[PDB]
Amino acid sequence: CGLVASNLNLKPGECLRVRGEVAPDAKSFVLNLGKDSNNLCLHFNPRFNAHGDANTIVCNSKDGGAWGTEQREAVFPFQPGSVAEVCITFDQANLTVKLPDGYEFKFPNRLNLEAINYMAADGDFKIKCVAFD
Amino acid sequence: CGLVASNLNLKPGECLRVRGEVAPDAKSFVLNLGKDSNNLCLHFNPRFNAHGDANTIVCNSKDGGAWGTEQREAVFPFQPGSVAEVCITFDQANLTVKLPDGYEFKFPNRLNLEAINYMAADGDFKIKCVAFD
Ligand SMILES: CO[C@@H]1O[C@H](CO)[C@@H](O)[C@H](O[C@@H]2O[C@H](CO)[C@H](O)[C@H](OS(=O)(=O)O)[C@H]2O)[C@H]1NC(C)=O
Repeated sequence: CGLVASNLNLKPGECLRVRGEVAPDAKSFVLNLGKDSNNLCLHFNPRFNAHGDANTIVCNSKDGGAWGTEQREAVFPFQPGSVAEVCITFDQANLTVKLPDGYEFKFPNRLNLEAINYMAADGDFKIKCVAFD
Repeated sequence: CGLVASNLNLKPGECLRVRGEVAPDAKSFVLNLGKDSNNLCLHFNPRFNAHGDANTIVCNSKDGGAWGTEQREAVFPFQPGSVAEVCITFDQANLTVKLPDGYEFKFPNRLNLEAINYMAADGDFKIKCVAFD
């Protein structure tokens, strides 16, 4: 599928920066973060037009292989056929997803993991560089 | 095991840039490139103080879990307690490895892979940035 990375050992307060390019005719791309594939503290899925959603960011969690309750945001700062950088961090309370443009999204830390060791991109999103700063 | 990456889909003539921090007391580190843990087109192992070797870059291949013929490099452009970057590309003849001070050596591609989809880092070398030019 798309890029998968393990043993990131990302601790709270630390910054995970991902730069990638969006497909010209993109429907949906996702960035998954957590312990492994079945334990996602952050399912970041901007939907241009997929699953009945149009220009909407759908965030969710997964614990023990089971999806949590979807959270949906108002603004949709992503554009098809472009480069998008995302900076990700987390506390004991929230996952924080920042964009350079000034957009900042938050998602509740439902899994309360000690660290982020997993990252995947199952969508129309070709990762070009990943920084662990 | 350290940072492991899958589904890289690196085609011939495309660059893989890895920037990281060499530990102050670094003994050795490893960069594994190929299809999986059993199939490596490049085993890149700079040995500062490991296996009786000192300041020697050890290169090898792994095919079907079987190590190929080991090749060592004369020069050693790595200093412990510093930041080093490695740029790796290939064709179906050679792996090209570029080192932090302009040094450049080739390693035979003895697996003839259609693409590199697996990277595994280990040892005294914390990754900071992985790019895919
Ligand atoms: C009731 O079915 C579900 O409806 C919601 C509301 O539109 C859909 O969001 C949901 O689609 C799936 O959402 C999850 C995240 O909650 C994933 O993004 C999944 O994509 S993927 O991981 O397979 O790529 C969406 O298909 C939909 N279906 C399910 C299975 O919950």
